Amino acid sequence: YNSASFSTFKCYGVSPTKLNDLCFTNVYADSFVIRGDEVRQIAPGQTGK
Amino acid sequence: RVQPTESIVRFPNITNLCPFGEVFNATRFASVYAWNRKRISNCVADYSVLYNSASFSTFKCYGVSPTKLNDLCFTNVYADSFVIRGDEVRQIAPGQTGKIADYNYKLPDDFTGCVIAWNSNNLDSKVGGNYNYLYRLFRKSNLKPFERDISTEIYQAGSTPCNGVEGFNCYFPLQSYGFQPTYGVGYQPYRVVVLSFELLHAPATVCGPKKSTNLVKNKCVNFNFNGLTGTGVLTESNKKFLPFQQFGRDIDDTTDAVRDPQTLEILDITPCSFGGVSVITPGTNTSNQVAVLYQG
Amino acid sequence: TRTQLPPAYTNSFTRGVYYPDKVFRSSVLHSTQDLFLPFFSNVTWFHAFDNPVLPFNDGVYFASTEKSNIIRGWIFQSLLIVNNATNVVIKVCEFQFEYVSQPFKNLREFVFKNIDGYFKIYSKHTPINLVRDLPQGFSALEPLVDLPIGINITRFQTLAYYVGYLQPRTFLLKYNENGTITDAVDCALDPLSETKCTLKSFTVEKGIYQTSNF
Amino acid sequence: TLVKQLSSNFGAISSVLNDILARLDPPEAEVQIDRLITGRLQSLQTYVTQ
Ligand SMILES: *[C@@H]1O[C@H](CO)[C@@H](O[C@@H]2O[C@H](CO)[C@@H](O)[C@H](O)[C@H]2NC(C)=O)[C@H](O)[C@H]1NC(C)=O
Ligand SMILES: *[C@@H]1O[C@H](CO)[C@@H](O)[C@H](O)[C@H]1NC(C)=O
Ligand SMILES: *[C@@H]1O[C@H](CO)[C@@H](O)[C@H](O)[C@H]1NC(C)=O
Ligand SMILES: *[C@@H]1O[C@H](CO)[C@@H](O)[C@H](O)[C@H]1NC(C)=O
Ligand SMILES: *[C@@H]1O[C@H](CO)[C@@H](O)[C@H](O)[C@H]1NC(C)=O
Ligand SMILES: *[C@@H]1O[C@H](CO)[C@@H](O)[C@H](O)[C@H]1NC(C)=O
Ligand SMILES: *[C@@H]1O[C@H](CO)[C@@H](O)[C@H](O)[C@H]1NC(C)=O
Repeated sequence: YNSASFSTFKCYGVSPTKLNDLCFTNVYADSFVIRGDEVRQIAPGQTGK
Repeated sequence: RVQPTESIVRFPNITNLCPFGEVFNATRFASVYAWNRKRISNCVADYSVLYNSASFSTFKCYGVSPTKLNDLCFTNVYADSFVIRGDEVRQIAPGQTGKIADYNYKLPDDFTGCVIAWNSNNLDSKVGGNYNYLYRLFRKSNLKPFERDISTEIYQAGSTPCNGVEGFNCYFPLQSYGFQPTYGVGYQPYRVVVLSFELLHAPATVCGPKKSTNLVKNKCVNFNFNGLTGTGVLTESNKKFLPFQQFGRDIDDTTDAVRDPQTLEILDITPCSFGGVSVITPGTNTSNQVAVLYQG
Repeated sequence: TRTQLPPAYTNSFTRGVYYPDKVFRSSVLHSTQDLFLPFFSNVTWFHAFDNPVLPFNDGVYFASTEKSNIIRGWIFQSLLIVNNATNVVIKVCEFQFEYVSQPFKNLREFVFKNIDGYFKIYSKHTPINLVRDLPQGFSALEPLVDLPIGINITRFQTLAYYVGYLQPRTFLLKYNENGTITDAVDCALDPLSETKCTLKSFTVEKGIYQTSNF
Repeated sequence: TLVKQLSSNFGAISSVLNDILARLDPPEAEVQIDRLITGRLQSLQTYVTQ
């Protein structure tokens, strides 16, 4: 959170300020690389190509 | 017990009417970000205007039933008006959590009054969006009841400086509602008015439409004065009060002396409910004549 | 001209009470708590050229001894309290809400408090020809008017007198047959004080009394 | 102590029965009245035992 070394840093549906505080069940992650014209396509309520 | 016979009213002395048209029926209303407060005194309110005429969208009275509203005199009436999204209406509730209830005007848990709301179709909406109306979104800490915030500093997130140092993790705490006629019913602007008051804390200033009656003495009857009610024999007094003193108490801190707003005199209150029955008999076998006794 | 001179000091001696409510009582020992002036507290005696901006705390105690009405009003948007030969002026603005009341050797006292957006004025006129240190005589400051402005006040500036500061304390006001304050005793001053407070009487006999917990 | 117990609110809106009657409704007046009944009854129990 304090790295400040990212072009995109946002938590959807949860508070990123308070994440190290509550316990979850499972954590999963998907990683890929896209163009600069496709950054906003990957977002809730966002569609496209 | 002695039974009371009649009832007397020495309740009102005012004649002016409470300014209400500008309070409700008008159109110019401040944003929920900065909510106006109005002082009302020395007049009479009418539930018939509110309860009967029109229907609006909300008549939720908390603490006191609406049907009895204009029957008890109040002190220091305060009125609050603002416009929010219809989706945000539920957040205005005693003790209910909500974003507006967290970073904007928050209703106290013990609030005693009523809230009236109604939808606005296009009165406070623009085809491109009503951006004049704003709602607080970001705040370092929560608010206390009946408080306002005026600072427009850019919200600070993380260690990145904000509040003037625009940059990463810096956002404007105020967002435009953007009300539009094409918006959904839940997203349409709603005109809500919050009214609050106090009871039995001060001399009467805003009393109900009910008029007074004559003044009887030497017979325990129902009496009402500015809201206080009781039963007992009323008579003249010898104790002299200060020019400002109104009520009268005893060792038990119970009302026993009142000032009539009309006659402006010291009135005594005495208990009228009393008695207990004791029956002495010579015995069922012996005879039947009885002799009742009253204890006190 | 604005001269300088070091401040003086003096002590309060059982002075300053006011009716907590508008209600009448007679020959009782009703107990109450509010923002009062604690007994035997330092009073910053200001002797007059001097007029600093005094920090307006929660509750003050303004009292002038006797003059030729050189004092006219006070300073508190901004509240404009001032008196002329004509109607006393009550205004609220940044002068460089409005109201007037009526055209206008001793000792005068005034207390200012601000609760529930209300500005209360308790005062009392006492003809006294005593000396620099004010005498010891119990009296109350009756209410005069309550003009609500409900604003944020932090500073007040005057326009030989004393000022003090109030604190939340619990008192015990003795009432006479005519319902006038005659005696007051605290229970946050000395062990005898809290003993008198918990026994709810003005006389205590030999023995042991339980007061509170540590 | 009994007499002074009357002024106690006992976790209700107010203490005066007449005042509660005026500003409330019979359909839901049961809450405050019930709480007051319980409190004052318990006070009587203690006093009678003493
Ligand atoms: C309470 O008020 C009464 C009545 O004024 C006082 O009793 C005295 O009454 C006579 C009436 O003939 C007056 O001439 C006296 O001046 C009154 N005494 C005083 C001291 O004023 C009674 O004294 C008052 N109580 C107190 C504590 O002052
Ligand atoms: C108000 O009181 C005055 C004096 O007691 C009386 O003359 C007047 O008729 C009263 N008016 C109302 C509306 O009660
Ligand atoms: C103006 O307000 C009054 C009461 O506040 C109401 O009775 C009246 O209907 C309003 N006028 C309108 C809605 O045109
Ligand atoms: C009444 O009393 C008399 C004498 O005391 C006795 O003879 C008689 O049986 C009694 N009758 C009843 C109904 O108790
Ligand atoms: C009043 O202030 C002086 C110096 O500021 C101090 O010596 C004195 O102890 C104070 N009074 C009391 C009762 O403590
Ligand atoms: C006293 O001062 C007030 C302040 O506005 C003013 O209105 C009034 O005319 C003055 N009167 C005299 C006699 O100077
Ligand atoms: C009152 O004003 C002071 C100084 O501007 C400020 O620090 C304080 O937060 C204000 N309080 C309120 C309640 O407005």
